[PDB]
Amino acid sequence: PAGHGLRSRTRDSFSRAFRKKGTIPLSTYLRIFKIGDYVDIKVNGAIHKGMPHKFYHGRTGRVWNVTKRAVGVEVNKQVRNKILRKRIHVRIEHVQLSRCTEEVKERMKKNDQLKAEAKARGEVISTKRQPVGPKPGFMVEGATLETVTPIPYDVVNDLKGGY
Amino acid sequence: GIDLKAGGKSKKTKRTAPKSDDVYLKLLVKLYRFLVRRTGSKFNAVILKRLFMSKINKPPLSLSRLISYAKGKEDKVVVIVGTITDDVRAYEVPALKVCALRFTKTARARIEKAGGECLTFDQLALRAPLGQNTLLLRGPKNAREAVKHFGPAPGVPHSHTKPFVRSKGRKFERARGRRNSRGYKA
Amino acid sequence: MKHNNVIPNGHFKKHWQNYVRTWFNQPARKTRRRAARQQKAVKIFPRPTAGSLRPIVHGQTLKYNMKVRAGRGFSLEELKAAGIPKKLAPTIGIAVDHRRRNR
Amino acid sequence: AKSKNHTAHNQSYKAHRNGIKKPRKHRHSSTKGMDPKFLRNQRYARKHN
Amino acid sequence: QTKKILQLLRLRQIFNGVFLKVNKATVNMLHRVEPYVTYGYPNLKSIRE
Amino acid sequence: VNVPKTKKTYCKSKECKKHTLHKVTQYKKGKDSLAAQGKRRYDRKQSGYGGQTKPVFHKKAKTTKKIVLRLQCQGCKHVSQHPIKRCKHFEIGGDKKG
RNA sequence: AGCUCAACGAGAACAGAAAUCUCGUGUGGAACAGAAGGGUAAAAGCUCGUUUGAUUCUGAUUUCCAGUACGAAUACGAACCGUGAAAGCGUGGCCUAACGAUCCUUUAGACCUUCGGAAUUCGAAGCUAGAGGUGUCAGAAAAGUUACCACAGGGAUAACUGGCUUGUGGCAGCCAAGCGUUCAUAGCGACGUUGCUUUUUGAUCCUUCGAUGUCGGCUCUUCCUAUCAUUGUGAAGCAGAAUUCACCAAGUGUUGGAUUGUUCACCCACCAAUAGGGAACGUGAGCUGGGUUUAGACCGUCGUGAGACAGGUUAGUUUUACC
RNA sequence: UAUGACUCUCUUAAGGUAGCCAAAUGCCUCGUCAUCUAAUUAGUGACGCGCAUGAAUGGAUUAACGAGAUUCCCACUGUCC
RNA sequence: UAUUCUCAAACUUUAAAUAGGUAGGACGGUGCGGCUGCUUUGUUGAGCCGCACCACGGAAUCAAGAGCUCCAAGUGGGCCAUUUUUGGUAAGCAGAACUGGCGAUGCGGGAUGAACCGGAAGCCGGGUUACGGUGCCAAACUGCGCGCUAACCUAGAUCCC
RNA sequence: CCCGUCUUGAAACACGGACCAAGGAGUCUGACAUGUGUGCGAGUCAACGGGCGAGUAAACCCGUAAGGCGUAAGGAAGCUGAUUGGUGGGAUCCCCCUGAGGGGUGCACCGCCGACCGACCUUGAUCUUCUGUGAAGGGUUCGAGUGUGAGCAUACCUGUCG
RNA sequence: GGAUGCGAUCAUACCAGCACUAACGCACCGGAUCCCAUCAGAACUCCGAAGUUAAGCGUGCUUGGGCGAGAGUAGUACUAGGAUGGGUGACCCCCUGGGAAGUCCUCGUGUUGCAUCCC
Ligand SMILES: [K+]
Ligand SMILES: [K+]
Ligand SMILES: [K+]
Ligand SMILES: [K+]
Ligand SMILES: [K+]
Ligand SMILES: [K+]
Ligand SMILES: [K+]
Ligand SMILES: [K+]
Ligand SMILES: [K+]
Ligand SMILES: [K+]
Ligand SMILES: [K+]
Ligand SMILES: [K+]
Ligand SMILES: [K+]
Ligand SMILES: [K+]
Ligand SMILES: [K+]
Ligand SMILES: [K+]
Ligand SMILES: [K+]
Ligand SMILES: [K+]
Ligand SMILES: [Mg+2]
Ligand SMILES: [Mg+2]
Ligand SMILES: [Mg+2]
Ligand SMILES: [Mg+2]
Ligand SMILES: [Mg+2]
Ligand SMILES: [Mg+2]
Ligand SMILES: [Mg+2]
Ligand SMILES: [Mg+2]
Ligand SMILES: [Mg+2]
Ligand SMILES: [Mg+2]
Ligand SMILES: [Mg+2]
Ligand SMILES: [Mg+2]
Ligand SMILES: [Mg+2]
Ligand SMILES: [Mg+2]
Ligand SMILES: [Mg+2]
Ligand SMILES: [Mg+2]
Ligand SMILES: [Zn+2]
Repeated sequence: PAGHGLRSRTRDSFSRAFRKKGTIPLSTYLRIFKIGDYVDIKVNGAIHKGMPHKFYHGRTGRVWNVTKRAVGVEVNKQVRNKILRKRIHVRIEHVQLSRCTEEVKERMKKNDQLKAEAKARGEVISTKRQPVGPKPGFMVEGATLETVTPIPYDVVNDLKGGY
Repeated sequence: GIDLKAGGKSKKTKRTAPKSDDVYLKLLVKLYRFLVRRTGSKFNAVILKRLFMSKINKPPLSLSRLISYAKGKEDKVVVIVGTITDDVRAYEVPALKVCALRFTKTARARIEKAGGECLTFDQLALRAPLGQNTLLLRGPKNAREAVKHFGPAPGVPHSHTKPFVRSKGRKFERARGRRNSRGYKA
Repeated sequence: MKHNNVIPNGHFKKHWQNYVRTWFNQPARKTRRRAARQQKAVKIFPRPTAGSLRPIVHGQTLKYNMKVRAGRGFSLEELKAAGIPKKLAPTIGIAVDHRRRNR
Repeated sequence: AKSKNHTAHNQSYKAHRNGIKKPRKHRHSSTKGMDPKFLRNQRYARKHN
Repeated sequence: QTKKILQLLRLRQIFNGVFLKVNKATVNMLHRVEPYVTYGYPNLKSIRE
Repeated sequence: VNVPKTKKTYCKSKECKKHTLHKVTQYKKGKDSLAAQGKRRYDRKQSGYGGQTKPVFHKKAKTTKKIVLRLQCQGCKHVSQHPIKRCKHFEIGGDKKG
């Protein structure tokens, strides 16, 4: 409304991938969704029911409800000077389980194991990971050196493959 | 130039003294300023901060609610920075040690008859200088008529804010925007 | 009009400034009524200053039927039962009401 | 007399004066809009706990 | 972005200086404000003085 | 549009509370009564001097009306009303498409 | 549930480019109401069978967005149903547009509420849900004219100058196919292409609406050159005469008349020549007032009319300096 | 050749008759022809599918008259040289 | 049939840079027991609730602190600039995107100027700079060096200009 | 560079202003609302009026079942009318030990979910004046409600409106 | 090492042309009384086991097409930030960073879960 339809400017967003149209694989319907799971919203152009508005396409949210055919997704949306946690319902065909927290549980388990070992041996350690820092000095074996010099200019080589 | 907000100065305002001209309240403020400075007690600091507050920020506490909160702690001195009012819905009054800025006549009579005492804050300083064995209580701050009108506007969805109306009845703001049969509801 | 305020309905669209009644004469009216009362008492001495006797009547409607107040005057049936002639009752300080019915 | 039609100039600055504020997420979120049958069963389970 | 990065580096005035540990995150932050600052490897004499 | 003479549809009468057969007719607005309070008020306002006292709509824009179907349940004889989308030609029980 | 479309290839009497039929290939190149974009192949397309989920009840959410309403749409819940063997699907149209408040009227629903002294019955008034419409579509009930005119304002906005620009106008350049008895360049310059100017007209609306006197002519001064004549020169398809091209060059001059208010134009005549322009489209407290542009009046066309006209016509106040 | 005395038709009842005209009425337009001048977008006479003339919304003419609008000639002159 | 020149805002297999979303614990994990009218062939699951144990704070930097509420003013003509960009021959034209600036703001420089460069400011002393400059006007060299130019057209002389 | 003003932009060829003195423009009143000060408090308000009294327009005193506001709400109406909570954070205080610790305490406020009252729907043993009552059991519905009161009076600034 | 039934991924799996396959299977295949179905027992449905591996399914080959990966295109095109940078302009160099896509060339032509069966 108000000058723009619901699916305005969705020619590319809602179209299906090249040579990837037709029937939907059964893996889409064989997925399990639970409250608190992070999901990515990817509109399937062939499923016209439970279609989220184009804004939510390409955004990640958390599951807050589970119905027979759809899931409730809570997505952050910026409106002027604040963030609104908008709750929508989206059919499972338009959603995919997110990998934004795949390593979190693994990292927590390893941190707990390391802390337990440190306590066992009577030491205090920090399990925080660190950004890549400067490398130490090292020795490089001398080898044959190839000399690089600027190339003399030739106008005939200005075109790809030559004029 | 320096990249600071308002030259690094604060933009929050808080009370640093009572706005009242009550000389007794001023004396209490002096007493608790000294106590806060020379004891560093959290109870004393809270009392001093509350002594500055306005009337609506020092709501009264009903006698029945005071009894309910003091149940199981009758040996401690209950302290409220505010007024204590009587409740005709409370039947049994136990012996209580109560400190407040003011007591209503009925509440004071009932406490004294039940066998408690009504104390001022100077007496509280004499008895528990660091607020030991005290029960610090506050009245219901948001339980007033003006608060009902605050919050989301009455006309927006999911809003239960009270509207401002000169009279109550069928003809006073009930037809359009309040019913499905007259335009829209809410 | 602006903000969340009660809808105003002030009735001040006529020449209301020409119909304002002030009360700067309230003490003077009190004094005048007291003087009139004193003069009447002096005139009717030794008759009681409270006036003629009045009957006891019930309040009207369901809101006040439990209340007792003073009526205008005693009914003819009440006067007959008490043995006081209706033509004599007013002359001896008894108010008479020929309209009130006794139910 | 024609005038300007529209522009977003200064709007981001206005928003950032006090925003962008993230509402505080509480531990327990509202159950409004969830599956009514599931909510009914949860209420009965809580009552019989 | 430049102003925010300079605040995070604690450089609010012209000719203010600060030490910074070398990290991938810090280096990438500094790369954004390169035109507004000059930096290098301080000497022991420089740090002491 | 063409609608059938009869329709199997829900009836919320206490007698049925289920799907039942319904006879289909077209609703028609009834005659205005002089005893209606609005009409009485309008006549009182119009009486005397002052000419026309209420608006008279002139800027007609619609070229169609919303056709309302009266569905009378054959079990309890009670009537339900169902609007349909705007149309220029309406008929009930017309010949089926070939 | 069954089937597969457009198109093409090879075949069959009339029959051929195009009728119907057979086989093979056929990723949609067809169809799906409409604009376009998406989407669909044992289907969302075509054929057939059974049907009315285009049904009832309210709430939640999305889009618009103030996170209001309406429209539209989506996912559940509570019923009754259609189809299928069943899972399942169905809350109108494959999705993205196709629509409407208050007041009033009218219809549907209840062994519903009220008519206030008490009963019955008509009548009226209430509650819930639709319908009659506002297309200026968040929704007054609405014909002109004014040159007889008025007010509050606007340089937020036209009608001059000035400013930006230069399409258009005007004035130059470059290349060289050709013209020029032969010879591209004495003199020209097609097809192309680069510029300059603000004496054209446009484009814009920056200044001026508590006002910068709005055409033209007359008078008077000065300035420019893109030079008409005059001084000195080069070139020629320069024998002479005459003419043409070009270079220094703005010192001097560039006129008398008929018609028209005219700028402009066109003729007559003279002359060495009768060049082009600026200076608030120079110049109204310097004039004039013929024209445009108030009020009177006539004609033609238009309008029922009041009146209008980029059409014509006649009469119509030009103020003040002593700062 | 051109036009159409003549015949038939359409809108809407009829289809500009007698007259008059580049008019105080014609855009094109400073229309075309003759005349007036050395030269005339002026004047006069003539022509007329006349943008858009026309019959008491009166057409055509007209002696005499006019502080009415126009063109030319004689006389006259400081309007001008 | 195999090649070939040149193309697309309303074409496209492929496909950047910049920008957009989510997450990186104390609101966590593990092991037992319990509740249900929901769910399952199945105390099978789904949520929730009790007890026990562990949990060095779980990337960097910063954090002149964080959250919440009430009443209310003015404003709702904008304009300019790098880059992206539409109509237009173009415009000191007209219209959009991000950011900044002027408006509301002085100060040094660009001779002069709302927007350019520098830089933002309580009243003063000292020191040093930014942009820009050092022949005079006018504070600072006719400073130390290398080449080019000779303008008989007013040679030429500093982003916006 | 001349102030004031409107303006994107003023020293402006934008308007007002020859000069001086005095006068000269957000006030009073009514209805609300937030905030703050003061009194009392499930109440509060004597100034309609009455009794008096600075020989007195003041001050003082007076509320009988008076009245206003509040103390109960939901329904158009008939009419019905609050079974008295739980939980996660959380200030203060008390213990053990000196860890960003553990236990008890858990006001204000916020988040979440029950229960109760009423409109609507649904439900129905027993009684009953036969149309009422209500053992049990409810609901994606609705409310400017309840779950141990917070108002009343008065003063001032600010804001909307006549 | 396979086949069959049900699948996951949905071309490294597809398309075209050639060659091959023990056993169980899968098929082709024989009929139309019944259920069922059409113009047509072609298809679908039902009842069978005479015959065949001819076809289907499966496997292998093609200096095959397609498809997938790599190299290269190429630090090229493009692009974020800077400049009182060059240039009359059009455009462009440089500084701090990111960084594609045809042609050409090389390689490869499926991997797998559950259950039954043959070897
Ligand atoms: K308000
Ligand atoms: K009337
Ligand atoms: K449908
Ligand atoms: K409108
Ligand atoms: K009028
Ligand atoms: K030009
Ligand atoms: K102008
Ligand atoms: K003007
Ligand atoms: K002249
Ligand atoms: K005259
Ligand atoms: K006719
Ligand atoms: K006549
Ligand atoms: K005359
Ligand atoms: K406003
Ligand atoms: K002004
Ligand atoms: K002025
Ligand atoms: K009272
Ligand atoms: K009701
Ligand atoms: Mg009449
Ligand atoms: Mg099908
Ligand atoms: Mg309607
Ligand atoms: Mg009605
Ligand atoms: Mg030659
Ligand atoms: Mg010259
Ligand atoms: Mg000259
Ligand atoms: Mg006429
Ligand atoms: Mg004729
Ligand atoms: Mg005549
Ligand atoms: Mg973008
Ligand atoms: Mg700068
Ligand atoms: Mg200094
Ligand atoms: Mg009372
Ligand atoms: Mg074979
Ligand atoms: Mg190949
Ligand atoms: Zn029925």
